[PDB]
Amino acid sequence: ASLDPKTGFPIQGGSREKLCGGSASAGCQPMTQAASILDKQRTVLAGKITVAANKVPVLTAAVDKMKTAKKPKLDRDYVLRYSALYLTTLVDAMEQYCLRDANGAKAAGGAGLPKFKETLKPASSSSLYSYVDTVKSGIAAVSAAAKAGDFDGVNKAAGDIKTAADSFLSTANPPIIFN
Amino acid sequence: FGGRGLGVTVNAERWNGRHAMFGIFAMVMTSYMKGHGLIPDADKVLDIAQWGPLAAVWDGAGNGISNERAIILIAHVHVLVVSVIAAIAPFGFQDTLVKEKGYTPESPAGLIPPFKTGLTAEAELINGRLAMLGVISIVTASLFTGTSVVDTINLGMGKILY
Amino acid sequence: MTAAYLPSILVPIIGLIFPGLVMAFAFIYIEQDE
Amino acid sequence: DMSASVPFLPRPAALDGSMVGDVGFDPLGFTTKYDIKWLRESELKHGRVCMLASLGCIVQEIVHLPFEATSNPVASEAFFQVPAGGLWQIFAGIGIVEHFSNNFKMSGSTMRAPGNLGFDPLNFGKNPSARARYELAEIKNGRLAMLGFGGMIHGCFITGKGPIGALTSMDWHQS
Amino acid sequence: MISDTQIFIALILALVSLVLAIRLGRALYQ
Amino acid sequence: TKFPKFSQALAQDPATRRIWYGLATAHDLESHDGMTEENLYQKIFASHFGHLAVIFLWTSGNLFHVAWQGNFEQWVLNPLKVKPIAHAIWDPHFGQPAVKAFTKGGVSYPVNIATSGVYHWWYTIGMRSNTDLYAGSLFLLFLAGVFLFAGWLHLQPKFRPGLSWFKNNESRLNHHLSGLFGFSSLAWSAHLIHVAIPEARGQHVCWDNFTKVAPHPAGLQPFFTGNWGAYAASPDTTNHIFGTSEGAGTAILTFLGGFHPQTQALWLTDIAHHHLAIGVVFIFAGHMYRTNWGIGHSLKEILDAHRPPGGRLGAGHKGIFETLTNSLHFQLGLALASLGVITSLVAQHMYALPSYAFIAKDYVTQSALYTHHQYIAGFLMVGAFAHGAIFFVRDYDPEQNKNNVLARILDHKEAIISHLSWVSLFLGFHTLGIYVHNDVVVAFGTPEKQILVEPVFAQWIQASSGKALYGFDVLLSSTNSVAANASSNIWLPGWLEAINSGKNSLFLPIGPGDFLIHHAIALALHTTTLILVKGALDARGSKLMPDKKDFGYAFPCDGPGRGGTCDISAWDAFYLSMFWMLNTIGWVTFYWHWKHITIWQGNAGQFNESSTYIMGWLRDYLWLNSSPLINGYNPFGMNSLSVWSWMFLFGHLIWATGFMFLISWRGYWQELIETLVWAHERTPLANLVRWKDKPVALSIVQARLVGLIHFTAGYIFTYAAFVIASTTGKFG
Amino acid sequence: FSPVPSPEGTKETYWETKAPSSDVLGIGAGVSSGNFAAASVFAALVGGYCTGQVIPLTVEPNPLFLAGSFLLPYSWALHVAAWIQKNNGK
Ligand code: CLA
Ligand code: CLA
Ligand SMILES: CC1=C(C#C/C(C)=C/C=C/C(C)=C/C=C/C=C(C)/C=C/C=C(\C)C#CC2=C(C)C[C@@H](O)CC2(C)C)C(C)(C)C[C@H](O)C1
Ligand SMILES: CC1=CCCC(C)(C)[C@H]1/C=C/C(C)=C/C=C/C(C)=C/C=C/C=C(C)/C=C/C=C(C)/C=C/C1=C(C)CCCC1(C)C
Ligand SMILES: CC1=CCCC(C)(C)[C@H]1/C=C/C(C)=C/C=C/C(C)=C/C=C/C=C(C)/C=C/C=C(C)/C=C/C1=C(C)CCCC1(C)C
Repeated sequence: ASLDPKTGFPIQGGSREKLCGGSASAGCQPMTQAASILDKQRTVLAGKITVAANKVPVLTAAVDKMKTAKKPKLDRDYVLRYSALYLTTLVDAMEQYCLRDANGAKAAGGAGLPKFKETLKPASSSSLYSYVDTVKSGIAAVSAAAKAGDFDGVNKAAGDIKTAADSFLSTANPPIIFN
Repeated sequence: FGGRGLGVTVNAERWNGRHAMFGIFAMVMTSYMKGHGLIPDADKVLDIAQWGPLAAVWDGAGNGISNERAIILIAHVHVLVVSVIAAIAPFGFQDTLVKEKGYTPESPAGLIPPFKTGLTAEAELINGRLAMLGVISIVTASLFTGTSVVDTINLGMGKILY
Repeated sequence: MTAAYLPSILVPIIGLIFPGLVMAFAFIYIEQDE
Repeated sequence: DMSASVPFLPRPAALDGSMVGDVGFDPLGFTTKYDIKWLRESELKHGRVCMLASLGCIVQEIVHLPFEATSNPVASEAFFQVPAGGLWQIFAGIGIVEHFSNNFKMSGSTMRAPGNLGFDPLNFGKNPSARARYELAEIKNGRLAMLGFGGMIHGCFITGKGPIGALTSMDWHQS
Repeated sequence: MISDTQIFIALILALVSLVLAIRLGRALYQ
Repeated sequence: TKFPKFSQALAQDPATRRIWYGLATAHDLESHDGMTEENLYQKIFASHFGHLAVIFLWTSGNLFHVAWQGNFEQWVLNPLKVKPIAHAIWDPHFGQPAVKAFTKGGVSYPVNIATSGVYHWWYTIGMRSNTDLYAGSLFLLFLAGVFLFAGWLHLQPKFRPGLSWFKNNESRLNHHLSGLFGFSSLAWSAHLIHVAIPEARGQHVCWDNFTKVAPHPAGLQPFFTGNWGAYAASPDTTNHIFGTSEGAGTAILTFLGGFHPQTQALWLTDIAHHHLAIGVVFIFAGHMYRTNWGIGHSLKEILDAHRPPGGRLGAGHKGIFETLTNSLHFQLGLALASLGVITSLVAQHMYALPSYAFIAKDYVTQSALYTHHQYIAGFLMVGAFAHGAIFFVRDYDPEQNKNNVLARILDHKEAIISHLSWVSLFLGFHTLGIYVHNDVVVAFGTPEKQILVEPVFAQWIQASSGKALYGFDVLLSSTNSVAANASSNIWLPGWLEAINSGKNSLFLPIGPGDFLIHHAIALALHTTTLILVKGALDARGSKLMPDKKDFGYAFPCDGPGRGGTCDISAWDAFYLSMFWMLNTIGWVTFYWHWKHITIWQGNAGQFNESSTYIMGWLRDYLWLNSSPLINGYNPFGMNSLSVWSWMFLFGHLIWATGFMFLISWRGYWQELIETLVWAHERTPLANLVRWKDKPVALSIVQARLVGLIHFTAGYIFTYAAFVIASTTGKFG
Repeated sequence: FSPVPSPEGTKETYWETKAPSSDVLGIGAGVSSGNFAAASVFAALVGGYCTGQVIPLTVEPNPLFLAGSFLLPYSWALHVAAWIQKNNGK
């Protein structure tokens, strides 16, 4: 029913073990599954978003410890290495969910292997692309604060990422597929 | 070796059949038992101060086995001690887990044994195959649906237990 | 730790029952005439 | 002696002329390394899947079941916008059909004429010589449909339309 | 993090390796 | 009565010796009853697949346990401050203080800190999350199964290769050079260019996006134009923060030389260009031999034609082709000697030129990795000479080798063995003599009377590579030299920065203490070689046993006649050289570790003054660094070095127990066992229980093997406990 | 112990004469000693010239001078073949 905070795997059973012939009833058991391959890719992407967003307070809590110290330095390396790893992973996954949400099944491999000439609609024209823009601006803020030495700047910017990612999930309501 | 009734034999088939029927009973029984909260202090985490390092689990919260799990395990320990005593010192009439070495194997049933509705060996073997299949079925259903086995059993039975 | 129950299940089995069974069955194999 | 289709090459030993579909076309010597009964069984099975698949491509683009998750007429993209439980159900069923038809056999075990799986419920092969003509028909349409389905699926990756849609509107005025 | 289901996938595949290891060992033993 | 099914002589022994000997002979398939040459090569083929799967299962477990229980993601954020986790601890014998003492690493559970360096290797090659660590574990689980199935499959009647296949030397060499060595070096170049280098620069590249993410902005267009140097343009800046986009370049193929300034490791673009170049060279090499299309070389033709016309080598290599092809022990010896040298190169070049990011700041990992691979090297080097001895006894035919290089070796074996004897004694008398001179002279309060030889030859070699520390001003150190000017547009600027900073281990400064230990290491290399060469060359016969080849490789003795013949077999020289191999790797690893821990403290002068006498090694290395290790527990508590403190004592115990098998021999023990057999039969309630196998004392050869194993195991466990705990306890 | 296979076209190359038989030269068994000797000097001069032209190596080396530099070691094998052919009367 939701995605595990740290693992990003479908957690709740959804209380759906229906064998139900005739109407499939989206029986979570395989061969009774009503979910498309596209829905399953969407749940994987949403799981990635959950891992990244739950990791966002780790940066917030680490930055708070840094500021509290006897002498404060704002480890630019930690802040950047968080942004290079966790934060970029968030943006790319959010972009991919938008791509599937807008072009449709073509992004699921209908058009073939990922190519330099993607023959589908881009990640734009999505109602949730605005949230991707928020995270992108926040990544820039996180880097800018780290270069400047602003402890408060990193914390606020990470909070902006957390709100934006949570907002993305709520509007999308990603299908929870356990198969 | 393997001529004592061990391996893919009808003796092993019957014995595993009996254990899976008991196991289906035990899974239903624990589903009903923890659904109504009749396992005392089911969430209470055992203290290493009393039980020692066997009680440790390393789950981030509590770092110890829960009391429900320990109680289910002690129930299984009761039937394991019965199991050992019955294997090594069986009853006079009881079917033995191991065999004489020169015993005549029971004839394999096949696709389905003769429908003998009594307390018979045909009924025992049919129901044992069905219970083993049910064990697997319940496991796979719970794994794929994502639900707990206790919940999966309740839903399959129409939420009669809880 | 995820699936934190696994070490408390698998370590006694691997460390006690698994050697207890291979020693038991190896002894039978090395002490049989045929 | 020489190869009927490839005049400069010699005729492969394992062909012998008798076996249906032979124009001496085995340049890369695949018959020396593998049993030709297995190869023909593979060729027939490949061509049969391909005839089904090409027919599937055209007919799916024209018509589809009156349901959502079947609307998309691009074959490749249709594979993804559809319940995957159904798709695996087909995969399992194919596994069943493969077993029974081949009488639960492996590569050596399968060999029985190669490809004669027995699934001809109607009496089309009345005359055995008409059967032979139909055998030549079957392999020629199967070989054609292997290339034909391959062109359809790669058109669909390029054009994103499907077989008849890609043909009717092919962009003459650009690459 | 790794889910328990992911651990169970590894236990399935390592079980498949245990079955193949037995068969290779029995073939070597003759 | 049927356990040694491969040996009817052992399966009819009524003693406990049958169980021991059947286990120890299980893998010697050549000696098993009714073994043909067909079946010997087919069982080896399958058990090579089985070994391969064990290596893939071992690697998947290391990946899985780190993905599951490790702190890889936390370590990746801050790799110099976080200590990598190997796996978690679940031990029900622990007290609660032990559980707390091992709960380091930033986690809530007892864990073992990793000394293997796998965190630094997986980070450098691209791994960033736990989920691709686990994906790699799953792939290796699959690969282990694929190779388990392949092993079973090639034992099936239709898939069992013929001996003609197993002895196709030219086709196997063509494929192993161009495909197994060369193409996979090229494929590893591809991985770095496509994954490792982009992720070192902040850009994630995985299976999901690799086909739509170009390694280079220009992108496979300069390659197909000959504008190859456009791929070296804009290398990573010296301000680059590894793993991130700041300071990052776009180059994928460079020859900068030196170290990345922040990771202190080789550039990833140097490493990718290394593997591209090595891969091309190896693929060309794999086209040398004639297989099926009429170009190439016959290996038999090359060997037959290499007889120098002066006749100094006799018939030369005529008949070596057949000798090497038919003898698997000759093949094994060449492989182990070659492998033994490489694992020693790996140990030497990985501490001086590290490739993994932030390793060489992990002093425990750097020390454990060196110690591990030199010990592997010494074992491989002993095994090569042992299997050369097994070759001469078992597989060498003097009539197919008339006047070869091989036969002429055996014709002057006393010249070889006596000249090893002289050079060992020559090194030993004077190396020990100078050290004892220095000890006595330093003990009497006169350290200025020490004999301190400057190792000028090695210092001149350092200077030839550009080291500006000894004022030699030769070659690369010389500013205006043809050597220095030639490399100036490529690696010279980066290499001179790397070799003239005293902040790494590239060409470490050397003095009299380094001179003395190298001559000790020379003494131990020639003395180990002496025992092994004497074992190989006297294997077939000697003057005591001129028919020694009729008895095999491992036999106890020829009895007390002719003066006594204990340890006369070729196996016994393996046994004796194993002590000298352990001694030499001790001298090597003691030297490496003391030289490094003193440098890592900032006190290289402590090694410089104390290494020239043996009391400096005893008090300033063994005694001084023992204290964190032996205080891992005490009556005042315990800490996480308690396990190494216990392994330390454990190692002293196993080592000393080996002395019992090596000093006391069989006759004493057989007579005790006869008094124990009597007592059991005469004791009531106990004689109801009877042995199936008559209890006997271990054999003469077996006790040598048991004592050697205990000696060796005690040696390893003690040093590993010391080298890890002393380095951990000091952190410097 | 079993027949050791060699590729087809394997011939005997063991020699105890002044020079090996011309068979050790492979595809060059019929080339004259004058032709190897002139090729030997040519490969040495061109190989040395091409090597000399790129001794300060740059990020843009001329690929013909790199390829032409491989003629210097190739010339060593050429004069050995020239000595072999001269002493076989070719
Ligand atoms: C291109 C084709 C090809 C390839 C890839 C292989 C590959 C292999 N063959 Mg060969 N083989 C071939 C063709 C091929 N074969 C042919 C044509 C024949 C018949 C003529 C044979 C006949 C044959 C026999 C009879 C046997 C093999 C064996 C092997 C395996 C060798 C053991 C091993 O893993 O070493 C792997 C070696 C490398 C990866 C290279 C060596 C690397 C060196 C030592 C140093 C590398 C250092 C480098 C820095 C590594 C860093 C590691 C990292 C941690 C940093 C290997 C998988 C043996 C085996 O194990 O059977 C299963 C065996 O018994 N082969
Ligand atoms: C500290 C321990 C130790 C020492 C010093 C030696 C010393 C030696 N071993 Mg032994 N060895 C040892 C342990 C030791 N081994 C162990 C544990 C084993 C395993 C069983 C072996 C196994 C072994 C084998 C198998 C071989 C050696 C060989 C050698 C020689 C190699 C070094 C050399 O050639 O010149 C070094 C020379 C010396 C160290 C001699 C010292 C000079 C003396 C002390 C002069 C002092 C005179 C003085 C006045 C005497 C006073 C007496 C007093 C009563 C008046 C040398 C004699 C090899 C050999 O003999 O080849 C030639 C050989 O083949 N050793
Ligand atoms: C045997 C028998 C019976 C039967 C039967 C059955 C099931 C018979 C069904 C036979 C079928 C399905 C034959 C279909 C063949 C397809 C072909 C030849 C097309 C190739 C593609 C081409 C030319 C193309 C193309 C295209 C390209 C590439 C790009 C596109 O943009 C455009 C374009 C269209 C030009 C049964 C079992 C009932 C019983 C009986 O007792 C015996
Ligand atoms: C030394 C040696 C000797 C002879 C030669 C040799 C062969 C080459 C060599 C090799 C040795 C080798 C290669 C040895 C290899 C040994 C290996 C790979 C052993 C692996 C064991 C894994 C187990 C028991 C996991 C089982 C998981 C289970 C049952 C989970 C199940 C499940 C869970 C809960 C979840 C999913 C559903 C179910 C199914 C219910
Ligand atoms: C016992 C036995 C019986 C018979 C059978 C058997 C198995 C074969 C045998 C075993 C024999 C065994 C076990 C034999 C073991 C043999 C070993 C270990 C040989 C080591 C060889 C190393 C060499 C030649 C290094 C050369 C480096 C050079 C030239 C560097 C040069 C340089 C460069 C390029 C760079 C730097 C500058 C300089 C210095 C100029």
